[PDB]
Amino acid sequence: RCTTFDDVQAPNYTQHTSSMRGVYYPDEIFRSDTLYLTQDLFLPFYSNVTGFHTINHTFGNPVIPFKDGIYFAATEKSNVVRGWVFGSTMNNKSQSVIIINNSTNVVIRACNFELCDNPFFAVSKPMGTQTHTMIFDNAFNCTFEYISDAFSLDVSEKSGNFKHLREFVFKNKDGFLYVYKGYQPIDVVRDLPSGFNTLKPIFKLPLGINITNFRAILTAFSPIWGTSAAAYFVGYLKPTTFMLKYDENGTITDAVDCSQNPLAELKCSVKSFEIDKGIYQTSNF
Amino acid sequence: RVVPSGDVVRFPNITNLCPFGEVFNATKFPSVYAWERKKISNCVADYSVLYNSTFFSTFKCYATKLNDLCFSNVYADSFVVKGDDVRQIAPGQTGVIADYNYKLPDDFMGCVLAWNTRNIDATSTGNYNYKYRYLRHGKLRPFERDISNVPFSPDGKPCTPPALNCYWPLNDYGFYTTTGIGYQPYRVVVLSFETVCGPKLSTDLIKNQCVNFNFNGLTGTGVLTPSSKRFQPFQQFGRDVSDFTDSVRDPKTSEILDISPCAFGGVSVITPGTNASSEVAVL
Ligand SMILES: *[C@@H]1O[C@H](CO)[C@@H](O[C@@H]2O[C@H](CO)[C@@H](O[C@@H]3O[C@H](CO)[C@@H](O)[C@H](O)[C@@H]3O)[C@H](O)[C@H]2NC(C)=O)[C@H](O)[C@H]1NC(C)=O
Ligand SMILES: *[C@@H]1O[C@H](CO)[C@@H](O[C@@H]2O[C@H](CO)[C@@H](O)[C@H](O)[C@H]2NC(C)=O)[C@H](O)[C@H]1NC(C)=O
Ligand SMILES: *[C@@H]1O[C@H](CO)[C@@H](O[C@@H]2O[C@H](CO)[C@@H](O)[C@H](O)[C@H]2NC(C)=O)[C@H](O)[C@H]1NC(C)=O
Ligand SMILES: *[C@@H]1O[C@H](CO)[C@@H](O[C@@H]2O[C@H](CO)[C@@H](O)[C@H](O)[C@H]2NC(C)=O)[C@H](O)[C@H]1NC(C)=O
Ligand SMILES: *[C@@H]1O[C@H](CO)[C@@H](O)[C@H](O)[C@H]1NC(C)=O
Repeated sequence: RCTTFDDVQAPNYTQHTSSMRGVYYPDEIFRSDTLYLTQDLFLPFYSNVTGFHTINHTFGNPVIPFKDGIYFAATEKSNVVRGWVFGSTMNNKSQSVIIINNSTNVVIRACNFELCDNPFFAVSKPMGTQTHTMIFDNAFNCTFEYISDAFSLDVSEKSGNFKHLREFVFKNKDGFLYVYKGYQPIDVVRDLPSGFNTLKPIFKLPLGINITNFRAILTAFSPIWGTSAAAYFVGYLKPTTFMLKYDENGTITDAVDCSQNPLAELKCSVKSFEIDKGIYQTSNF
Repeated sequence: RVVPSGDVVRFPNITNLCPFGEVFNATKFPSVYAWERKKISNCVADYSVLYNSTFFSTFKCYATKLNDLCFSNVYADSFVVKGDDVRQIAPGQTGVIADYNYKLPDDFMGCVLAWNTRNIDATSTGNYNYKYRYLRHGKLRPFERDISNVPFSPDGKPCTPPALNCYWPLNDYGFYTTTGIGYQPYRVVVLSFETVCGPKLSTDLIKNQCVNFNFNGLTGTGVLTPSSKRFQPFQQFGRDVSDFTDSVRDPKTSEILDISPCAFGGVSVITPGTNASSEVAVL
């Protein structure tokens, strides 16, 4: 059954500092004891992140633009987002993608969906069990169907502060959705915790559609569909050049944006992080 | 240069085997005018359940496509023939099957597996649900079916049989269990290459030799030896500080091999001169 949220309040659009996040393993190649300049879609350092906080009845989950790729990050205790809707118009006019976590597994289908105008995760809030994913009722012209492993998912109103910080990287690349995941164990209350963090690949998804937009699916925490306190974040992947440092283990320890300041492009030039006092010829203009 | 001698081809564990026990050993097959378009795709059509068996009379490919099956979305077209119609499951061969029941071409076909179903299809009095066409207004074109029991007339008159110049096109095969070999039923499946592929050719890791290789996507000459490079679980193969490939995780057994060059180098000749000697020591 497609129903909507009722107590929909006004959005946030809070700006954040993207300080040292969004770095990931782009290929499936092992390199170590090295230093590697390359260009791909990336998060610009210290850039603006639009934050979507969930305060008492703010259902801050519109259809959000995607265009090449996005960053989902969320300081979570109750995991109030467990779903995303990929596509152009999302409805059963064209082929769209739903990736949701029904508290049992991650179920993924790419079909023409009869979407709700405000889809949500039906959860009894003080009991903590997800009852139904009130997202689509019918699916048509299905092209790919995925079911993850079954796992028990904490879906209650968690008290205390946010213990989980997932990082997500979503890329529409030539029929393929690439889904990457990172994690920080956190204990935070406020804006956006700074820190270096990496991601790893999980998914190559031959869904095969146009994805210009995406829809964030909140979890409805109701005892009438309701909330609990969380926040989540939207960033943009941009086609720029990074130089990345691999340890002996082939683990990213350190990387540098080229676009930040002329200091940074200099570091990209000489292929080092330690630059002597002097004057250095760099790129012309 | 030292010329390599050896071949290390390794593939992963073979992906999804085609249900040959449930398509090429299935319980429900039609006649030959109406082949069952058993759609199989994204699979490994290896014939391996069936090529090493004693059910099958023909093994006729155009099950040697255990080697060379790698084609498009192949519908595993399946059917039941007369004993004399066993030989005609081939390209051309202008008999009852190719003219009126189902014409076969000589490009997009796999293997004819014609196995004995005397105690599955036939009775002591005759299986009369299986019919063949022996007359039609025009012979068939390749991969075409004709299910219609057409009120046949050999000169174009409108026909309601059994009136004048009116025949029935579908003749019964006559599947007995107490007849000779020529009127025994074979359940047969023939591939129509309309995506499935074949199995994986996989062999030894001949370590510490100058060999050729072909892993799952990586070719060349090399010297293979195990390594201590801690790959991550998502990692296909490794590259050096420069951009050449030097290490690979084995696609079947996940061993982290090292890849070295095969060998080469320069040669000097050391000599005291032609006026002193004619032996030299090479370097
Ligand atoms: C790559 O990852 C491995 C982790 O498996 C790192 O190896 C670990 O490094 C630490 C310190 O660098 C070692 O701790 C040492 O332990 C000994 C006794 O166990 C202790 O006496 C020392 O004071 C020190 O605490 C740890 O043992 C070692 N692990 C292994 C399996 O050797 C490695 O350092 C990473 N590579 C780089 C470049 O960091
Ligand atoms: C993030 O966006 C804000 C505005 O939404 C940018 O802040 C302003 O930028 C303009 C032009 O650069 C300056 O003239 C203002 O002084 C800035 N105001 C504040 C309060 O910072 C900000 O520059 C953006 N972030 C980045 C990294 O460019
Ligand atoms: C491919 O198949 C082989 C054997 O069919 C697998 O080898 C087994 O590997 C497991 C652990 O990976 C061992 O516990 C077994 O002892 C191995 N089998 C034998 C007979 O020794 C191999 O793991 C498979 N490949 C992958 C990637 O799983
Ligand atoms: C090779 O060496 C021999 C020396 O063993 C040369 O022969 C002598 O050369 C000297 C002067 O060069 C003469 O005085 C001798 O009469 C030569 N002896 C003989 C038997 O010929 C020889 O000329 C050298 N040849 C070359 C091409 O180097
Ligand atoms: C810091 O860099 C300067 C570069 O001129 C160098 O002279 C100095 O030795 C460095 N500091 C230390 C503690 O070595």
